Amino acid sequence: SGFRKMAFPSGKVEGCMVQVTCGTTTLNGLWLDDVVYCPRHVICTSEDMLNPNYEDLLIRKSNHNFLVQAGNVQLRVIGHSMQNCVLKLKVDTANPKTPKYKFVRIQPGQTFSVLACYNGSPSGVYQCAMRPNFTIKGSFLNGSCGSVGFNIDYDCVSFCYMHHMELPTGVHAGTDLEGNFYGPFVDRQTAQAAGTDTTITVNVLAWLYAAVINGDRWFLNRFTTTLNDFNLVAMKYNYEPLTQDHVDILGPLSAQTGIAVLDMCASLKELLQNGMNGRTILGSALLEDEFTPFDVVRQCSGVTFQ
Amino acid sequence: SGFRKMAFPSGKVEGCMVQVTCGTTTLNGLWLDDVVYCPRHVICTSEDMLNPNYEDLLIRKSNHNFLVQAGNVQLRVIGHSMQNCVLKLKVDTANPKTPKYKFVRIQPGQTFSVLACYNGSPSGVYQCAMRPNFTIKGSFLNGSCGSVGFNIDYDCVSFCYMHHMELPTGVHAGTDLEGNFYGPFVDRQTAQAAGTDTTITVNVLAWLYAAVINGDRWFLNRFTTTLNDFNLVAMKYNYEPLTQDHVDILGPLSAQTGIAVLDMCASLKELLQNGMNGRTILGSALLEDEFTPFDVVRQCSGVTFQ
Ligand SMILES: *[C@](O)(C(N)=O)[C@H](C[C@@H]1CCNC1=O)NC(=O)[C@@H]1[C@@H]2[C@H](CN1C(=O)[C@@H](NC(=O)NC(C)(C)C)C(C)(C)C)C2(C)C
Ligand SMILES: *[C@](O)(C(N)=O)[C@H](C[C@@H]1CCNC1=O)NC(=O)[C@@H]1[C@@H]2[C@H](CN1C(=O)[C@@H](NC(=O)NC(C)(C)C)C(C)(C)C)C2(C)C
Ligand SMILES: [Cl-]
Repeated sequence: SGFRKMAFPSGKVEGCMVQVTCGTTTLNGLWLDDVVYCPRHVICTSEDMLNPNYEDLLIRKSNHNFLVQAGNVQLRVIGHSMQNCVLKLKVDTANPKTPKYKFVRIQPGQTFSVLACYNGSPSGVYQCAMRPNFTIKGSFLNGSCGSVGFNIDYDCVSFCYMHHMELPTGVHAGTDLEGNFYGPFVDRQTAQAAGTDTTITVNVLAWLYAAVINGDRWFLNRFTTTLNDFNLVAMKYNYEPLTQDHVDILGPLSAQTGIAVLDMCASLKELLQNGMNGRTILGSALLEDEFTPFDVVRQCSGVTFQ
Repeated sequence: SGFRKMAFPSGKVEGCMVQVTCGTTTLNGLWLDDVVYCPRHVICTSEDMLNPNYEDLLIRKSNHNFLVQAGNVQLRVIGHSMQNCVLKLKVDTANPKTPKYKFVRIQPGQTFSVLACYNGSPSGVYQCAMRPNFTIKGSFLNGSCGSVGFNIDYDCVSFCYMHHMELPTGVHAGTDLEGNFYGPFVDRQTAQAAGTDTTITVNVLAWLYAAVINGDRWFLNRFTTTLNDFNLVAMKYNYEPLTQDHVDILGPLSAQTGIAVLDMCASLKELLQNGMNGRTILGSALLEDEFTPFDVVRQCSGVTFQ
């Protein structure tokens, strides 16, 4: 028993982290086979960042201008190209610790593990969700750029996120590993609005199932609701619409607990309308929306990797 | 900016996890040099667990009775001994991935990372605190026994916790790596009372400093208090006494923010007496006590390892 925010084991990603320096800018790179991937603003001075011409800047750079370090060892750069917002540095050494890997573009509402790094050295690991407005609520200081987000499916690392920038109120934005931003952001230090964030309804329901599995049952009411009536109430509280796809995805937790999804929806409607009256669910005074149905099953069934 | 519950990177511990089986009981072991450490109840059937005679049970066991697997590879056991509540299995192969390591006995109020494992395979990593009543609030299913808790100081893994058992309400108890239980527990399936838990005052103050560093300043009041007057108020709310040692340990956060510890104590006294009035601190509706002053500094200064 017990329910914790749990990250994937980071060992397979730790072996891929390097330091990339170009003049006075140092940040992190991801070393897979004979390529290092890093944010392209490594080639910027502080002033460049206000309105960078990345092509004019990369044009003046030679391979030797990129100092890449894996622990002590300097890796020699033998080629460089820009793909959208990421630099690819070809190196003369293939990483011997390259795991099986994929580049994936994750969907809003899905979770991943972040391995926070400084100067190419891992600092810590934590789980976060891609918010409906394509930001994440991370922990990132100066030096963390190039830190990556990932999921593990048995032996395969799916890299989904590379860190680029911070937005108002300690929210974070970055790219997939093809250098395409999540959301309407550009890698320039100029005013840009994030859309308003919403609550990930399917994830709150997954977490209420986790609560029941753990014996926290006080919020279960005797009622049911229709999908349409549930969605009308939750829209008022800035919850995303629940879809039949979501109902189908909650199927395993529904079957394990014997609680129909629409019955759990009636219990959530009452929490939204009446609040929690000073009670906690799984130790929390607020409704949690950063556990997916698959995260709840994985954690409540003991799914392992490697 | 941003503040997350962050675990240590787990790579150095992942390389040490093995599976240990003796008849029908399988759980996890820690493989360091040519020794595997695991909970001694691996030698128990379900019935044995009600009142085990570990010596009578281990007496009937030969080296071959222990099946140890590191991934696919079977490791041959060449010796076995019991030290308090842990079995030490001598194996004919020293682990090539053994990191620099220490066995430490952590103090109540200190945090560590748990690498949750099933069948010798890592499942996930999360941070937790040794509670004042010598339990932890973990996430552990059947099969998780032998999972370890650790801290990393640059290159050195300090192993502090090995998982043995679950207590009423999904709280967890285990041993140091010399097999001595934290708290008044024995490895028997019979009634045992945990002492009442308390709130780790020094950790709540550390977290209020993290909030200020992140710009969440609404709870700062214009007052100060004495250590004695603070302790009289907090004792009512089941907070542990704050000591001068604690005041000294909060020194770095106090100096960084320019807020005297006793001024922050006056702000905590007002939160305890009046509550939060529906406001959040760092996204939480409750006061958090599982970040140490060192965890706040580490996370807010970007301390790395390896
Ligand atoms: C990254 O470059 C690194 N070296 O770590 C850094 C990471 C930042 C620093 C603070 N926390 C982080 O996550 N990224 C940047 O400095 C990027 C970089 C330049 C500005 N920038 C920002 O993150 C800024 N944000 C920003 O301007 N936000 C807007 C106004 C667009 C909403 C700032 C102010 C430094 C946090 C570029 C190329 C985007
Ligand atoms: C561990 O053996 C494993 N194989 O994973 C297992 C871990 C447990 C199972 C559920 N969650 C966990 O953390 N440990 C045990 O089964 C230990 C073992 C036998 C009983 N036991 C327990 O944890 C029990 N707890 C218990 O009896 N609690 C008291 C009454 C002492 C407060 C139980 C009921 C199975 C959870 C021994 C030797 C202690
Ligand atoms: Cl909360």
